[PDB]
Amino acid sequence: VPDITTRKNVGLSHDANDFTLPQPLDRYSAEDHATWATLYQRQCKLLPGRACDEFLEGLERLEVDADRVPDFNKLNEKLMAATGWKIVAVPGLIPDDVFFEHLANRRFPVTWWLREPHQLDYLQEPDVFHDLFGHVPLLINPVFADYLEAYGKGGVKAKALGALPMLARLYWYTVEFGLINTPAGMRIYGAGILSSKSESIYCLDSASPNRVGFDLMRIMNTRYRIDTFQKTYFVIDSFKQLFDATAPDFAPLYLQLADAQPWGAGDIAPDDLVL
Ligand SMILES: [Fe+3]
Repeated sequence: VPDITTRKNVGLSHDANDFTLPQPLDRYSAEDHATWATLYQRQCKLLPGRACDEFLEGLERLEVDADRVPDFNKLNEKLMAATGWKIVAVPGLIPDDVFFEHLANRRFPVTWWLREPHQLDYLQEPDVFHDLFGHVPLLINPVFADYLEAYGKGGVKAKALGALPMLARLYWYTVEFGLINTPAGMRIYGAGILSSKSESIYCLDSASPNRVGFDLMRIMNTRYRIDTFQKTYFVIDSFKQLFDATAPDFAPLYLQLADAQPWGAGDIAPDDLVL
């Protein structure tokens, strides 16, 4: 049983070093554009009062197509002038070192293909709607864009054994599933939540999960689960705080956490500050 990444990339090559390729525009059907249109309108009706304001405005400022899979090159004209970043198409999942290298150079990899109609909510493997709709708009906030860039640079430098899981955890709990407390109430900045119907509602509506204040060392030592609703969400007060977190060189931090047993995705640590 071949995964969608394989079926979608048949007859398509990718750079051996950075896994990029020109966006294969001819490969989007009429149905894919309708699938995109459906995803897009469904999220936009859920996000008011949910997504943080920066996300909403980035969507507006970049003019992410509402009715068809965006043309990466066109979007880049705006994204580059506004933030200094560009998106590059990748075939699907790429190696971490290649991913860190892109972020370090203000390139955001985006899986080019779209989920098939039979699918629809945060399926196995991220796709263009998740990657583009969920990740790209926030780059409109210069501090969050600076955070991503610093995160990639730290990744390029990481050597210590155990560092990769720690950085995967940090990325997951901020970039993919992060929440942000605002004067108007708790909001969302995580891509894995913003491109998902179910997660968008759950992360702000459920009594079950823990909602914990951002804490760097705690996060890097916290497991996460892939196919279920998150059991813990980490909350930042501002993007600056997120950026400031990348200020220290992480080298000694990996060594400190290296032998620690990690927290379960559902645990509450002694030093947590919980909602
Ligand atoms: Fe993602």
